[PDB]
Amino acid sequence: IIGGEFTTIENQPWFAAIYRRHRGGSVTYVCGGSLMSPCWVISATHCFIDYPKKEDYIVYLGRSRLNSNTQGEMKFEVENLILHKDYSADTLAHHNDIALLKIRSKEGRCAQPSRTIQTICLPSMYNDPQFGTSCEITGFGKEASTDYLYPEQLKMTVVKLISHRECQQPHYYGSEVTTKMLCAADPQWKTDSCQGDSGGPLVCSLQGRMTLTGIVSWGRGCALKDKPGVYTRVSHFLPWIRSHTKEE
Amino acid sequence: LKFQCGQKT
Ligand SMILES: NC(=[NH2+])c1cc2c(I)cccc2s1
Repeated sequence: IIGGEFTTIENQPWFAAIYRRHRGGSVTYVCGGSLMSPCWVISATHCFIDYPKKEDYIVYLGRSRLNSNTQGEMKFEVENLILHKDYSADTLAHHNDIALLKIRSKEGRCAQPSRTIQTICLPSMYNDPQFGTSCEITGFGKEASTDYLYPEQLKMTVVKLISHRECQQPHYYGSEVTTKMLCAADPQWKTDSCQGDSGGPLVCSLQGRMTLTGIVSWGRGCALKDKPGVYTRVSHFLPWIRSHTKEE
Repeated sequence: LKFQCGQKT
C-alpha cells in the first residue's frame, strides 16, 4: 500500500494472508484475502493462475506481521481452490478475478471467532456504495512501486470510490474497466494499493455493515495520477459465490 | 464468541 498507516489485525480481523511453500524450505507471501464464512476465504484468481496446486499454499488468519508470528494466528491448508471459469487477462485488466479457498486446519476445522479473526459481510445483489464513499484497503503489498520486498507490518489506507464514467475516460483506462469492476483512488493520488496487495479487501460501509465491496485486482503503476486501482465488483459475483459456498 | 460479520472488537 503506498501511503497508509501501519495497523494490526485487530483492525482488519477478516484479512487472510496466503503463502506458498517451496521445495527448498522457504514460504513466500502470495496475496491477501478475506474470510466470508468459517471455512471460506475469497481472494483473486490471478494470484493462483500460474500455480494452481492447492497443497502448496498455506493460509494464516490473525496475522499482523508477514514473516513473524502474531499470538492468536491460525494456520490452514487449502481444502478446495476454486478459480473463475471465464478468467482473462489482457494488457492491463484481469476479468472475473475472484477465487475461493476452502480452508481446513490440521485438526479438521475451519476458523474460530477471536479478537483477531472475524468474517466480513457480503453485499446484497448488485448493491454498492455510491461513488464518493471512502473505503479502506489493507495488505502487505509494496510501499513504493520500485521496492522488491514487502513490509513486515500490515498497512491500511483509505481511498474513495469513483464512477465508471470517470475511470473509463480515455486518459484513465478507457473500456478496460467494465461494469464488473470498480475503481478507487485518492483525490490527490497520494495513497493506493499496489503489487502484493492483490486479493485483499476494499471494505466500505453499506446499509450499516462493513462490507467487502471489492477485491484488489489491477492498476497501472501505484499511486499514479489518473491511474486508479481497479477492483473486482463483488456485488456482481454473488450468484457465483453462492453456487460454491455452503454450511458453516 | 461467534462470528458477527464486519465487527472489529
Ligand atoms: N494501482 C493499483 N491500485 C494497483 C497496482 C497493481 C499492480 I502494478 C499489480 C497488482 C495489483 C495492483 S493494484
